[PDB]
Amino acid sequence: SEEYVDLTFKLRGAPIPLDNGYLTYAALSRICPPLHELKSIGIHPIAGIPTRNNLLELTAQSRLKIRIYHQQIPLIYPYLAGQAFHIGQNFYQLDIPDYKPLISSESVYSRLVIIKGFQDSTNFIEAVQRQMDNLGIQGKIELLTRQDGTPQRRQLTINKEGKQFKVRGFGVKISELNPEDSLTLQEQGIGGKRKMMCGIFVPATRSKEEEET
RNA sequence: UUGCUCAAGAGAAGUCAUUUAAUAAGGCCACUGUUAAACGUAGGUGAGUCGUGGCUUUAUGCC
Repeated sequence: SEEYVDLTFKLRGAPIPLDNGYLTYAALSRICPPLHELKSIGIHPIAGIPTRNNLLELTAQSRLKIRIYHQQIPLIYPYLAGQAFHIGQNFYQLDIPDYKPLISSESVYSRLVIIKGFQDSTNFIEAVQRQMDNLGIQGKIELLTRQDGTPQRRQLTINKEGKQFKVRGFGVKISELNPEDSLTLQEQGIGGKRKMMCGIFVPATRSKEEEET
């Protein structure tokens, strides 16, 4: 539980696209070299009130949250404490960070998970189950659905070099974990693209938040 | 030159021989340094798009 920490920063600035994974990751790596080589690090989605043009308006509860092992914080704290970064032509500022624990919950949820070479929902469930066994985890797999009930896919736009690649993923909800296995899931996660702002798992209330709108 | 003129109280000697201020005594018997306290201000919850390329052994990860 407390053996892993979620670094939270009060984030303020211009409104941000809702598929801003690579943008914020690249900006952070620009203002933090060691972030580009760490392994067990991941970033929580940035909350807020969205807009009509697929952009998110940052609010008071909007904050940049980073999942990290407690034995690697001193490699990231110098480059982010009070620091500011630019996403394109927009200015973003981070305050003094605060530490939040990894709490267990009965059910978990992930906004976007991607595993290479899996586009259909059924094989995605099978692959998430395979990674699920690889971690010694027990639970049941469900996919978050749209208003239509269709499983909801989310897309990440990595704008590497001149080109840009498309990676599509699903929202995965897993329940009945038992708190120890729940903590293992939130800390490991599924998908691997945790630096890419996808694989972090969260308690199940945010799943309802995303399913309402 | 003065009721004066001159004028030694002088020579010599143990204050000595001997003695316990001693014999006996509790400064004792009873006591909580106790009952209470953050190294600590604190500023809170909201999200949508469709089908994959450069590295890596399929898988799976990095961009």
